[PDB]
Amino acid sequence: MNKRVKIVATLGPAVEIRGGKKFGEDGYWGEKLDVEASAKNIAKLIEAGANTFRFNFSHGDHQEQGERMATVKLAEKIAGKKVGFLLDTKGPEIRTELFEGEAKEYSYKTGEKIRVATKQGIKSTREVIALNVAGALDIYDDVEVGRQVLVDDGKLGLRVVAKDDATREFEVEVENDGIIAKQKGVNIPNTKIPFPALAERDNDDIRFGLEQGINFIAISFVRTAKDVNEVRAICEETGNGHVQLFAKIENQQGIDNLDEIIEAADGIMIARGDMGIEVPFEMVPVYQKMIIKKVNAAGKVVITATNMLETMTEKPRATRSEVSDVFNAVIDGTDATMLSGESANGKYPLESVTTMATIDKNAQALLNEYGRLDSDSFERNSKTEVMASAVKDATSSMDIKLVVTLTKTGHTARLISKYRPNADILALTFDELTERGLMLNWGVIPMLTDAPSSTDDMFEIAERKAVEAGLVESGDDIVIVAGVPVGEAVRTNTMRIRTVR
Amino acid sequence: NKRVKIVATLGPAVEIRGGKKFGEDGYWGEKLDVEASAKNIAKLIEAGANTFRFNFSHGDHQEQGERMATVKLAEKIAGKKVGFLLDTKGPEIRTELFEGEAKEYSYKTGEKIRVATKQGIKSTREVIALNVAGALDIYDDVEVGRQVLVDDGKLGLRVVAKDDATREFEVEVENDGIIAKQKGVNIPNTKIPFPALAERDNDDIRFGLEQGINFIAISFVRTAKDVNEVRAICEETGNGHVQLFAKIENQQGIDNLDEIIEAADGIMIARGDMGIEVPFEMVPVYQKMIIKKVNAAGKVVITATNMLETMTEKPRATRSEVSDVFNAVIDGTDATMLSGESANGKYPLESVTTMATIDKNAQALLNEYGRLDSDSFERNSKTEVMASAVKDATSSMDIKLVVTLTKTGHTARLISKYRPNADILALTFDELTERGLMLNWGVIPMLTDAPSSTDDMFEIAERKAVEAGLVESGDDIVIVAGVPVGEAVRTNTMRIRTVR
Amino acid sequence: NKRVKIVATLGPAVEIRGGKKFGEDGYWGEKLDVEASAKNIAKLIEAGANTFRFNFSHGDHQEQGERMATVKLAEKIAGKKVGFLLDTKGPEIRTELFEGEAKEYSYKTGEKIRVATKQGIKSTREVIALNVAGALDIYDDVEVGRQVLVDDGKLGLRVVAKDDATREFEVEVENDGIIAKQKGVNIPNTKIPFPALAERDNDDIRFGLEQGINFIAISFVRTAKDVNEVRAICEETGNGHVQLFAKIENQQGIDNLDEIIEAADGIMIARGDMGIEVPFEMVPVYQKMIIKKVNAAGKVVITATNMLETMTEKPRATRSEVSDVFNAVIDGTDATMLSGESANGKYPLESVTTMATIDKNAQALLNEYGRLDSDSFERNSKTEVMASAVKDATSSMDIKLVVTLTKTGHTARLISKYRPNADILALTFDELTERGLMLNWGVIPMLTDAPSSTDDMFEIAERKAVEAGLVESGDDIVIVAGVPVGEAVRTNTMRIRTVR
Amino acid sequence: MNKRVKIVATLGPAVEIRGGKKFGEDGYWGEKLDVEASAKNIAKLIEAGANTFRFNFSHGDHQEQGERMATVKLAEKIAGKKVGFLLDTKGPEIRTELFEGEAKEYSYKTGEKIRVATKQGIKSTREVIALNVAGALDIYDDVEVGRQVLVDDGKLGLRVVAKDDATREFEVEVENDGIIAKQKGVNIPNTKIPFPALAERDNDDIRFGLEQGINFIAISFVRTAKDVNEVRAICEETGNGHVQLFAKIENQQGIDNLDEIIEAADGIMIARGDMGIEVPFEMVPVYQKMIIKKVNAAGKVVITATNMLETMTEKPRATRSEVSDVFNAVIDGTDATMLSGESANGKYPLESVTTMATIDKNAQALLNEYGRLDSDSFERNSKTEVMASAVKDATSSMDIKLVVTLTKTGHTARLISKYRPNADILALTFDELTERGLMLNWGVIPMLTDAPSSTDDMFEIAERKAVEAGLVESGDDIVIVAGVPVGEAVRTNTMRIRTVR
Repeated sequence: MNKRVKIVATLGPAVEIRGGKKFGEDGYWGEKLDVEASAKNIAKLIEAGANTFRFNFSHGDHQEQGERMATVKLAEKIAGKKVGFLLDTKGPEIRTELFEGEAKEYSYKTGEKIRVATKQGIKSTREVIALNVAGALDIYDDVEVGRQVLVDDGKLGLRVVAKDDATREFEVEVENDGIIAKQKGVNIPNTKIPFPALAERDNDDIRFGLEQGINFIAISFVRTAKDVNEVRAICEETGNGHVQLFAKIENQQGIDNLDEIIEAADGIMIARGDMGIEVPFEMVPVYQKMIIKKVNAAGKVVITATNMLETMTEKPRATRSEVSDVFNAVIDGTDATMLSGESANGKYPLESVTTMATIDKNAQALLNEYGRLDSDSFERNSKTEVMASAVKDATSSMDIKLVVTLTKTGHTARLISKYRPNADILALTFDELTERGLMLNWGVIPMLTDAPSSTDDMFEIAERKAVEAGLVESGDDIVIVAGVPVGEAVRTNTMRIRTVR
Repeated sequence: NKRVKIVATLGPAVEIRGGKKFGEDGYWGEKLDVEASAKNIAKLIEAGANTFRFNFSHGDHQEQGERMATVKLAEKIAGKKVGFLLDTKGPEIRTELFEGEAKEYSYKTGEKIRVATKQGIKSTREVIALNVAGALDIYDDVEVGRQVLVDDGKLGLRVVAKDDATREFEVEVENDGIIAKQKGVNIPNTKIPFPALAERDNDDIRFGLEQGINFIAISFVRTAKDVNEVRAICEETGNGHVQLFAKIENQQGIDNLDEIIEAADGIMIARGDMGIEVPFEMVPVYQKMIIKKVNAAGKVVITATNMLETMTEKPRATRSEVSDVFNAVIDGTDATMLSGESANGKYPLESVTTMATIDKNAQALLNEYGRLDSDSFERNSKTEVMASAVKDATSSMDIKLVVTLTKTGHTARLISKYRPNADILALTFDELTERGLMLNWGVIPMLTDAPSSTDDMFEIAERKAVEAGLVESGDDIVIVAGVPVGEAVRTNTMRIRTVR
Repeated sequence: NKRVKIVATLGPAVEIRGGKKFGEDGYWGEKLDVEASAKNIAKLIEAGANTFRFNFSHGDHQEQGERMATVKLAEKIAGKKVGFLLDTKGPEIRTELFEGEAKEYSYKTGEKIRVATKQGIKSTREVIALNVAGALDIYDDVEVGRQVLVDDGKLGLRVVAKDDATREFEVEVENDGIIAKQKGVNIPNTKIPFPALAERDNDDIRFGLEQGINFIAISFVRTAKDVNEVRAICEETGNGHVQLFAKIENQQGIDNLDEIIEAADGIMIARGDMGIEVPFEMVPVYQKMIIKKVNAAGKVVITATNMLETMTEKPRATRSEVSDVFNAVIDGTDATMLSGESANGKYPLESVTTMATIDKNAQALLNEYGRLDSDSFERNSKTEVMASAVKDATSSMDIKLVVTLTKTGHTARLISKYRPNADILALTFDELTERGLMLNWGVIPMLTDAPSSTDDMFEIAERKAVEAGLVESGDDIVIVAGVPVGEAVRTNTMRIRTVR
Repeated sequence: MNKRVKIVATLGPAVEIRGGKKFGEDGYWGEKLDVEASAKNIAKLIEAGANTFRFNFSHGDHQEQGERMATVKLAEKIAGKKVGFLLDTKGPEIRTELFEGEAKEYSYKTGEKIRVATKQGIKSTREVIALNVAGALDIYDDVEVGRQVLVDDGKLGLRVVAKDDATREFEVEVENDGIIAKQKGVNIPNTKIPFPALAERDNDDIRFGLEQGINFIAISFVRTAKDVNEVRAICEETGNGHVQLFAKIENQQGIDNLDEIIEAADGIMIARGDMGIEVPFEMVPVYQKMIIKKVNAAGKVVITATNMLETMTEKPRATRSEVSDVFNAVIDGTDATMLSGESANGKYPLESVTTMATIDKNAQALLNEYGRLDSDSFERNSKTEVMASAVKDATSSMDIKLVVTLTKTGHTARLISKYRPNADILALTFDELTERGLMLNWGVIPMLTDAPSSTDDMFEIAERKAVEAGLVESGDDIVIVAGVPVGEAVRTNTMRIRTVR
């Protein structure tokens, strides 16, 4: 059984050795990164089922990210397996300012009335809370009375009862008991704070990633198609047109514009943590299911992310709720599941990938019976779409061990993936950009091949590579799909059902 | 293109003797004109006849041999090949001659008369004698309460008692009617043990095989044995290519239909005799059931007899006849047949043209009203998966044509069975396979050189389709085959090709 | 129980005059023997005739009136009620008498002759004159290239030129044939401005309404206005219960089918005239399409003319005719019709019996082969939900009978439209609603006293069904109604009951 | 919007007042339970959506248990809504024995070799752990080499490496660093230890509960139909045949015998806690989905229980994973969701019930598009199936506000509930036992009424009670379904679609 659901693992210090020291050891940050020893740790994550590594530019500097990318390239060589490289942008942020007198935090009681300062370069007082806004942006004009200001992952709520134009301050009433600590995340739901579509930090981070060599960009806090289009303009301008963009839907404006965002993007990353703060908690499961169904309808890639196996950061076993949550992401029809802190900063990065691989493989067995996505609903206009449907019907009607597609661009692999056939998909391609770019599509095993000289040669190569890969053995039935004639840019128009010899 | 195939029975109706047309006096006086007759037969081929039926029920071997030769010339004039089908005489019961050379007698309802079972004797007014094929004694096979029907079921005699001394049936005339000499007799629901293959029929088949035929229609099939005995002769004479259609005409054949379909290559629904042998209201029931069951087995079904009966004497068919041909197509028939309308009628060409027009009109309603259902077939096999995919492709896109390169014709029969909304061009490498596909629904058989590889095979499919005028630049076709094309393998490859 | 209804046309074939039968000498001189004629008509009722058609194309009001009176006696003898349907004459064109009192002339293909439009002149071999209804001048309504068809479409005349000086058409004979005096004329694809309702049809309808009828079949309906003018007379005279069947006989009626179906209560598919007025191969196409659309509208369709035509002179139908009646049932027709077979033939009782047998046998195949599909209807209202539920019960379980108590017949018509796999007993409170349901598919109309509560309604439904002999102890029935049944409300209640 | 998914809340000190002392107050346990004060707290749980309370008879003497039941009866009057009374049996257990010398516990290192004794009535030593087995069974022949012995809710693993026939001891190896304390739960996965059906005290506990008036029994650790049949025999012999039995599926043998258990029982409680210990963690979601489908197919009640909102035991909000877990149990097709520690011993018992109610109501809105149960799948060849299917089709085809049934036994209500119509089900019954017995059926609102005199009266009562309950108003469409005549135990045979006046 091959794992059809792809795993995105976030890389961090958890797998990194410095001067023989492991993360958390005293003096760890005082040593140079040990590249070959760290690469051996990352190869184990590849072997356990990580299909793509996420480089989170929210933390660290470019030199750390570049070294990490170099460590993965060595790990691919050690493991003898390739992975996708995904860049995650920092995006806009609002943080709690510093407190006067060096005070770490203040505890507040419901009904207590305090103020929120929009002026930048000011410290916070227990009475008045100061906001560090990205770009030192003035948000006073963009928050309406009745809005909510939430502090530290939505734990504390301040209702905006009044605005004082005299000091550009928010007059709020505490809604629930809690603590306001310094440098804490702030979210103001259902606001349209005018952070620019593409900030200079995000521009630097994307151009750096593009130069290092990446296959995917996950764009943080996408609110409209423009946030996707500004990034696409950079990929096309720099001659990186192959790079695929995943919009991170984390707030109500993003949900409101989901159809236009899906059209612009190559996929969606569902960020459940931030989405849970920005929208009513009971709607997250609704938005997750709806987003997965719509992205699959568009033949695009969806990643379910954040809070998947979070307890495995500190514990070797996940909770029943966490196992259920990952399992149900697969049944919902996700292409990929993601690990953040569990793989980047946790005590059990290898166990976290292994656990997610085990849940994903188990869930894939129920996809035939309990799977939510339904291929019959699709509109098959293009001949290529018609062929993908026939492949799906073959895998439904007969015991098909593998679907083999010869694809110069990967387009046919993506169309077959979209139908969720009851078989693994071997995508034979001729360049590394296409190979790595298919690493997050459901069920796709990308592999490099030699070019066929004829249609008969192509059928022979398809069976030979499947056997050499260990995917099938004599008596197994496979479906082979290709554009004929084979040399040219002929779209996939041929299907053959073959018994492996 | 007409997807439903037409079988036309040949007879004197199209033959020119000297310079005289059928029905002119002294016609039988004149010698047969081969070239003039072939020109007329060619007109039937252009009109849409796909196979000619040689009825060994009438005429002799010399007569059958001369007509088969005339069709071969007609193929050349027309420039289109047709199938050759032999229809056997098979088992019959006829009324005997009357003593004193009387022609016939009339009877009234309620009269008590007798039917003799003794063979080689003459009838009398009071005692009708039967000429049973093989001079069988049928006295122990007919029970009291059975019915004896004379002259195409017109006059009924109810068996009320049996007389062991004379071995006679005591009968009651059920209706006013006439019993004439040499008229057909039917005893429905009886198992008269006619041999599986009689010597006369064995003889006729061996003669037709010698002349060269593609199909045999076996009259009055009652069990698989009847089909299997003819299969043995075809195999022994090196004629394994011949396809056998069992003619279902009576209750015993209907009761053993599953075993007969398994033994045969197809079924000819003989509505004339079936309407006598079973209740008249059951004929539409058996026609629909047989067409469905034959299509389920992937074999050929012919709907035959009285399709455009009135066109034997009149230039236009009845509303009922048009409805009957049309509904045969809707039921899912591979082929419709003409007997007297083409064999000895006043309008043989008009009958083929009328049948072709109704058949072509009916094929346009198959998508919405068609009674066959391709989704009903088992889909856990490579073959069923490919055919289903091909049918799905023709439904989802506007595919004009399905093309196959087939050594044996299996891919063509497989696609035909699924009844795609497209013509099927079957490119084959021998004349035996080519004429053998002439009665398969939607199949246009064509001869070509075997291809050297899968790419060559794809190129030949597109080239022949364009050459035949079946498709043009920018048209989409589906090419289906068992690769490799030289080997004999299950259909396993499909390609949707945009004709450039 | 026969689900498909039979319309039998009454005529002299069942009527005995002073002990004489139709055709014998001085038959028309004798007064009609009412009791002897009523006994003959009662046998047609017992054989399965559900409605009698009185064709006002032939005879006078006195002959029609005495015939309608005779049926009332036949209902008493049979112990069974029947519907009364009036068929209008409508617009006609007939060839005129010839000079020298010649009866007819024979013509050959390619001959050139003329057709006069002037009214009140005799024909010559060279110049055919017409009797157009109302003495309408049709010269401006017929374009060159149109066809003039004579005698049930047997002889075709192509209009090749128009002479403005004599207002004559120059025509070319298209086929060998005869023009006889007083023969029907059809000019396909023309819009001759016959009134929407001619005075003669107004007189015939008002006469029938006075006598007491349940249905009117309106001849040659071209637009909804033809239906609405008849509806106005029915409402004006207090005969708003009377249901109108539009006869679709020509291209204009087919072109306006959707508006005609909305105006009428049903459609009579007049295959005879339709086969002349449209291409012969399209008649089956229009027949299936019309049956589907009328069923979709929840209205009644009658398939008419030439169903068992040969039974006019012969005691058995052809295989094609049996197939034709059988497939009308499979297409989804509510009713089949007999014209000359029952009105003027030698075998009126046999024709009704043969049609009943075919119809009964065909209904057993509706589940597997029926073209109508109740799943196609939209299901967003209570009435559609209840009918779909009744149908599902008859599909899922072995339901013998659906029983409704209905003031207006709405629940019966709704269930009939869904074609359940069960007979429908419709218990109603008045003879007009009862007779008005006699052409709906599967409905057995019966009179009953209105119930005093829902519990009383349920016991009456079971008690009448058991006493009618429709179901027996342990059979399951479905009871459907608009509770409370005394009011005219939407079908809203269903019960599955095991009969005691 | 009426909550269709039912909530079972476990009773505990968290809502209980003792001598004016709230839980976690010094001298709390010394005080008597306060009936009136506690009833006011429990009433709030009822208003928030609790449909049944779960009682455990092991904590406190019967006098006190009687008091606790009296409080809930008082709370019903206060909230103005009736609730079901569920008793949870202790069931058979293995517990670690006392240690010699009063040692409370010992700690062990991975790879240590110790022993597990099978002899009964003896003390543990550090190197020889003794067991207290229900029924005083000898388990030596029931546990093969290679089996695992788990101590304290699966926290410490002991692998059986060998067996000693002279002492009848298991030689085991410590799998992970941990503690073995006295009186701790022991699990031996994939074994068929033939435990008695009930704990020694369960027979007395059940008999007391039946005297007090309970509607449901949840039978712990059911492995065969035999375990359900023993409890049924107690119910029938005391004249309490109305009591519904829920089998708790906690182990592999229970899953293997699921068909026979569902047949013997009135429902299944999926005990995810014990199941998580006894079967591989990744299979729990598989078994949860299969159990929900099979119980629904049998027209019986399923309860999904354990760790639904566990973090709300100590924190005011649930994790994203917990919200997802509760939501997906509804989509899977569960009749009810259950709270244990969250309502029994937690800091936020009321908030736990409100949060579960919010998630369940939100999830029921997605059942039409994403629900995994498939009513079309059911056999449709009987009158009862035909009628239920017609009601479901009516609610699918039309805007049906309510399905109303008048039922003597509750059969029509359980039949409609099984089909999961897109409407609430108002079940009018004639006795309190039938009314309380329907409290856990999906979407059923049980209500008391007088028997009708005729079919027309039954139709009038159905509409009038619905209007009175405030469930519908004039112009709303309702479906009325019943077995006429409703005075008898007849099969559902009548349906009417009625516009409310």
